Amino acid sequence: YNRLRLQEDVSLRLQRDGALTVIAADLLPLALLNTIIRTLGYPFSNDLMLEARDRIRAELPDFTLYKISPTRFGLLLPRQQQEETESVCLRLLRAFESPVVCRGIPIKANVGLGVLPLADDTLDGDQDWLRLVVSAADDARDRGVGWARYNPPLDQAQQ
Repeated sequence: YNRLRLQEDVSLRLQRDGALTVIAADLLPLALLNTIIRTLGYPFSNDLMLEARDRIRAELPDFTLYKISPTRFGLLLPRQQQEETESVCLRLLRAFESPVVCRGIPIKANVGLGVLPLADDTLDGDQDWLRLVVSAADDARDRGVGWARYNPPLDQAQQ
């Protein structure tokens, strides 16, 4: 499933369940991916992301894995399993502690995890929320934390 499919499925689940959480797993900065492409070739970079995909699929078999960008994957956690958010993040962090090996070369991926709880009450499914979870994934990497939750100010005093 691609980016559009994720947006569509999120819209459908929100209307039906009222809430859900999206997790964005950013394997590496686009710039670093580009360094890999120039240094080892584009085919190598594709194999690397395919290997990353297989590892996530192996760790979370009961989860539908979406492809957001060339370096990002998305997971949709239904309202019923939002209580598993942190556990999923911890499992992904543990899974990527070891280098991803492709074509005999190990590549250490420092996965950035963005966490975005969405609510139907504010029509989140109709909004372009992708940018928010992606920014959160970058924020997790910048802060060096396990995962970063979308946490905007709730009022002017907090803004």
